[PDB]
Amino acid sequence: PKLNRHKASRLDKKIKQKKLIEKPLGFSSLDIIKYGIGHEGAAKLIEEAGTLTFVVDQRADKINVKKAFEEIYGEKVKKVNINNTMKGVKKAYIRLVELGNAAVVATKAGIL
Amino acid sequence: MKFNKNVTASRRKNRKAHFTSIGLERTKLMNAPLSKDLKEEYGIKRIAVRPGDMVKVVSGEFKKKEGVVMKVNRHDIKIEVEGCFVQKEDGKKINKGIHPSNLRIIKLSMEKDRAEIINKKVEAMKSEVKA
Amino acid sequence: SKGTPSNGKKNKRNHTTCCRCGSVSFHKQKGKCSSCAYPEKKMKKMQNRKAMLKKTTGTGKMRHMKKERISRRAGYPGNPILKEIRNKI
Amino acid sequence: GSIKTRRIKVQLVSALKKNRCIPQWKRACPGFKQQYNFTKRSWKRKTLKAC
Amino acid sequence: MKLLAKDLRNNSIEELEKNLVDAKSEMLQIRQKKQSAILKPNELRNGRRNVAVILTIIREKKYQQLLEKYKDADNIPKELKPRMNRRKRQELTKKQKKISKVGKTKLYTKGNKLIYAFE
RNA sequence: AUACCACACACAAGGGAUCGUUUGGCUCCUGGGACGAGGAAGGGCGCAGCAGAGAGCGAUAUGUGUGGGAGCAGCAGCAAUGACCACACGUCCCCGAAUACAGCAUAGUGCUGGAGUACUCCUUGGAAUUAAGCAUAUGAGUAAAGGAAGGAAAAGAAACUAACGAGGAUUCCCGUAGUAGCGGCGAGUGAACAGGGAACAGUCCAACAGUGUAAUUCUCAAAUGAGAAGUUGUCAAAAGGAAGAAGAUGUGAAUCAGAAAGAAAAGCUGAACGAUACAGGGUGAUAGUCCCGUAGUGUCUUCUUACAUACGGUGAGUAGCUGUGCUC
RNA sequence: GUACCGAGUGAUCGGUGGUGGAGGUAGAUGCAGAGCAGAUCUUGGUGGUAGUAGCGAUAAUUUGUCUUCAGCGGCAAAGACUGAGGAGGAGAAGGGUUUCUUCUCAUAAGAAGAGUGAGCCGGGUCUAAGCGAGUGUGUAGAAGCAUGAGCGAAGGAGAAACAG
Ligand SMILES: [Zn+2]
Repeated sequence: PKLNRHKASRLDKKIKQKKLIEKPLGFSSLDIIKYGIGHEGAAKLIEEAGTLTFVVDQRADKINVKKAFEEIYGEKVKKVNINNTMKGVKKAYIRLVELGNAAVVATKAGIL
Repeated sequence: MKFNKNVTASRRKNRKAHFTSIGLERTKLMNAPLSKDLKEEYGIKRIAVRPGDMVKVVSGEFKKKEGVVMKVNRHDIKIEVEGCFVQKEDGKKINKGIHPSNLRIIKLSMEKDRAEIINKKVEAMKSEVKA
Repeated sequence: SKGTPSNGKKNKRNHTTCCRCGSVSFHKQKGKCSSCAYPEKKMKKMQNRKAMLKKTTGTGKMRHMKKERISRRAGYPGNPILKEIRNKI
Repeated sequence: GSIKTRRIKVQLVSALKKNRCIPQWKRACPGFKQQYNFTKRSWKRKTLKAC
Repeated sequence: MKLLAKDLRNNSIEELEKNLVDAKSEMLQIRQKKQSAILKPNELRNGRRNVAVILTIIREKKYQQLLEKYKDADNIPKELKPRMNRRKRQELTKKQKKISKVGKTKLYTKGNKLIYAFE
């Protein structure tokens, strides 16, 4: 049925076909994460609450972000919160299962 | 007289074709004559001026001067020659650009692909000259 | 009164952005777009020649149609890896 | 107000990124002839019609 | 390091997929050196060319894998035939256009003529 | 009239007329007439080292191959391990006919839908206006609204004209002609054959298919078998070619010097030289010989086109008639 | 283009001196978008009126002190007012960065940055009055009529959180 869909939260609609050739690796860990953010705002969160902050692709969701972190960086995750900002960027905040490890991962990865 | 009707003789069309040229057509605009001796050393009569070549200025303020080509401005069709400049109120000196056709080549810069460029043109002549 | 004081009550909004044409003209209660007649299959009758030429082919990008003309000029050559399929057909 | 649909939010986000002057380095470029960006707007003088 | 096409064409699909994960890891490292710290303007260009080359060479190798399979078959998959346009695909073959008899001439054929002059 | 108000002239303000110039418009002619379920046309959103708009491009957002070859316009960095350009190909986010749908055909594969519609075909159908008012009539079978197709479309080989000593498909041009006629016989409307030309071409189905055997079309197997359609009737033959046309691209003659003066000579003055090339454009003022071409000459690539069998004289809710409405 | 001077009854024409910096006429004919004071003419620019008319409904303001560089701006001390159907503190519809920090006047002005985190709050669910794809019937095409997938409430119904 045809309707204007002005109240809807998902902008996609169509179901997707198969294809003769398919793209090599698909939506995958290295497409999902963009960069970690390191500034005076973020630094407090590493020092006080054991959480990192990252920019992520618009197509990503909580479950995908959880997997991708455990694949790229290797520490285990307790929680993920998400925030669509006024500048068009999706931010993710990740809390680690043990605190203190946040300062180790941040420094190895050169975020901080 | 022109007898081919596919080629235009409109002032408006000829002018637009000049200023909006790109690619190889732009390179044709930077051609200069060779001196009498070089026209015996090589088959060619004219070539596109490049950095490092040696030129005599034959028209304008800097007539009779000789020098090395420093830079080639393709967008505003001009060449900068070593030692042709004006001094500002500040004492600071600015190179003044000369239009290609007011120059004549005295020695060729043979760096890079120049020797192959020359060979390609000589062969293209003979191919039809000998027929 | 019918002038300035009645202007204060005008805080409802009957039209929103149409998903077919962009033109902020979808009437929510009627279920219809006043620019392009969505959800009807065909596009609306435009009122005059002046107004319809503003939305014709060639007013946008024409992405597909341009490529097709270049391929026709070239003789529809296809992907060079697969020449044998083309030649058989 | 605080309640928004997804379609309204993307319109605001795009309308906010476009609202900027000509960057100061472009003015030095030989071929560049613009003075001021005529597409700049003020919330006090125009409506977006995002509704 | 700037990868070159002719020097990749020698690898298997299994080897080229390994190379892709590395190039993608290197792109992530580049993006971090841009948010954080400072980057030479050349680095992002080079990073991005490397992914595009690997994806181009993979696609060619898969087309060949499909060619060897269907080359001699009936019912070729549509994508292997060139696209043309909708009407060129639906046109009658030149044989079929000339089997009809519906208003063809009896006399007045090309074959019924002589080479003659007039004086 | 010391100082206000007016007019004339010189200088400074204020405004953008005039003259000089133009990578734009308009008109006529010639070519072209190329979209979509393999997801179009149109909309949105992203992509640059510094990047708003516009241009270009899709998460491969300056990739691959071929032909060339010098820089990337600012600042910082890149480049014969290829700057930049031209031809083709690969990749091509979300909404939209938008479809995991609707209708329909075949043994099976499938096809249609939306966009465009200047020109062509089929329907439906005004009023302003003119009659010095107005009602039949006019404007007009025009405007508007719907359906449909192609590079053209429609039409087309006499149930045709004519009364001559006759001609001989259709379309188009000159003409019969503002004529024969239609008309509150008012305003106004209005064809045909001839005679002179452009271009030329004719053919099919039904009525009516071998009966000493459906000889016909399709599928799978196999090297000669099974099965589907069909007796409410299937089946009536040739390859073959050089010509013709349009583009793209290579080459392509012959000049130097001077007083005065100018920011600058190509002007002016003297002496030469080319021409099957004195069309036109660019160079610091008006250039055959300074630069790009032009006349003359080479190459290459596409496209178009061509030989076989059997037949006649009855095609129905039709032609016509009565009533009725529109039309000429 | 601007001052002067001469020629013609006149429409107009010629010269001289400054300004300007690249084009221009005299004779005979050809083609026209071929001459302005007016149209409550069209477009653009400027006067007199005139340093004039006005700019001050509402609770009210003073002193010192620092900046500001000349803001009744900020801070202290007084004097008042709205008076809990408030000129107080919050949500919705509507607006869309107006919010926070720094700098500059350009100031109801700009420029550059930063800022919105949910199993338990609301949407995505149910159904009201009602709307409707397709199908049937109809129409030149439509409208209309019968039936009916799907849709229809950020204040109606609707699993589960509170302090600091
Ligand atoms: Zn619409």
